[PDB]
Amino acid sequence: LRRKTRQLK
Amino acid sequence: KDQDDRDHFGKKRLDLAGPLLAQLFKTLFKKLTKDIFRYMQRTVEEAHD
Amino acid sequence: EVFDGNDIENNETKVYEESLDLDLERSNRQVWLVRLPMFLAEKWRDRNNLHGQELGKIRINKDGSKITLLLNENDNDSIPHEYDLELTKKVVENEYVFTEQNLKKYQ
Amino acid sequence: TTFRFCRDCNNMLYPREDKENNRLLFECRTCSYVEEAGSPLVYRHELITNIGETAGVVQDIGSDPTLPRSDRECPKCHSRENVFFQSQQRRKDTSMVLFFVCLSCSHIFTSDQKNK
Amino acid sequence: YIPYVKTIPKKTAIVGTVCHECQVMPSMNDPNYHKIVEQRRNIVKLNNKERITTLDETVGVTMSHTGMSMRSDNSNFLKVGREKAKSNIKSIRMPKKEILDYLFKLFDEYDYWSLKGLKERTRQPEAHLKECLDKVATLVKYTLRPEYKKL
Ligand SMILES: [Zn+2]
Ligand SMILES: [Zn+2]
Repeated sequence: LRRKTRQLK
Repeated sequence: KDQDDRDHFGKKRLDLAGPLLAQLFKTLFKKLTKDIFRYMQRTVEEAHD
Repeated sequence: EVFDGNDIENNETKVYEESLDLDLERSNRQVWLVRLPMFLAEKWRDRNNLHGQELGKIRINKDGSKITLLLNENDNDSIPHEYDLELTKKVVENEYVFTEQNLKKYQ
Repeated sequence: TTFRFCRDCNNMLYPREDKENNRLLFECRTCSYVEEAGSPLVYRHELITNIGETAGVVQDIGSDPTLPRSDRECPKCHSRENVFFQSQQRRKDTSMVLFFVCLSCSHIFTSDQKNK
Repeated sequence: YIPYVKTIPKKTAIVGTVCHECQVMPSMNDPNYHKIVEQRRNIVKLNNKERITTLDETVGVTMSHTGMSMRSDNSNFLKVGREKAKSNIKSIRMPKKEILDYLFKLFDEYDYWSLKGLKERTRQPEAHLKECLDKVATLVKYTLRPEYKKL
């Protein structure tokens, strides 16, 4: 799975 | 050509209150932006308002 | 527009309905590469313009060595009407112009 | 030394010896192109060099305000105005010989009276 | 050799060869000249950036929206807790003879049903469901026991 939270630059 | 003289005042710069505060403010603002994102991430994950 | 590579299976015959070889037919066409000033390049490169109107005329001395550009009276008397086209390189080599557009994807 | 460069790929040429004629040939280490040498000199090392004494001379050297003026006679046009400067070599072994540039013919002469 | 190169075909055509490189320079004797020079001077003269804006209102008024203020925030942005906390509904345990049959039909549809999906379909409290679920199914995801599955 994923971290369900990420930041796009 | 002769090696560049390190003491040449034309190669020196004086940082006044303006530039000194600029780098200080830039560092502090960067920290503020990081804190903002952490609160946003925490609210989404922990399901708060 | 991603596509296979070596294409040993001959998939381009049906995926694309046009020849993939660049058209080497219009290459025998003289072209002048001109760098324009900021004021002139700002109004000639706009895509909200260029409808095919006559922007001016080019005058070449019978003996050569001197070229000049004469714009029309459509500039609103705000910019010079005469320019001197300076040939920075009389002979230009190894420079070419090529076009680029997509291919038909069906059949 | 008159460094020579390749003609097909512009790479640096190198000297090679051919025994079929006992002559000198210049060959490329990458594209296999040959060229007959013009001179038998291939390496030159200069312990004491006078190259660069007049480095920096341009067509508008006289426009420099810092450069001093002099009243010496130019021995090619018989003029009195000129700008002079010392050698541009920074080694601590060069003499204080002056170099004069004439503002009328751009001729460079020297005040040396020992060797000239 | 390599069997894949992953090319990207495109339609191209050579539509001319460059013969002259030119630089257009306005004539210095042109009547409209000395206007471009003024335009060029205006390039460096222009100051697009503007000074920071100073608030001339009373300091006590500008600070009325900062810190612990009587005004309450009326924003709906990122109210994640509000979005899901609003949805809440209870249920009641139904008779065994009916829910028990429902579970067997549900298992027949799929052989591995999750708890969340099971509750959504049954729409009944987990308490009663747990009693029947253990008697019929086993957890490794719950699955029907081999006593009934092997039929
Ligand atoms: Zn070569
Ligand atoms: Zn002279």
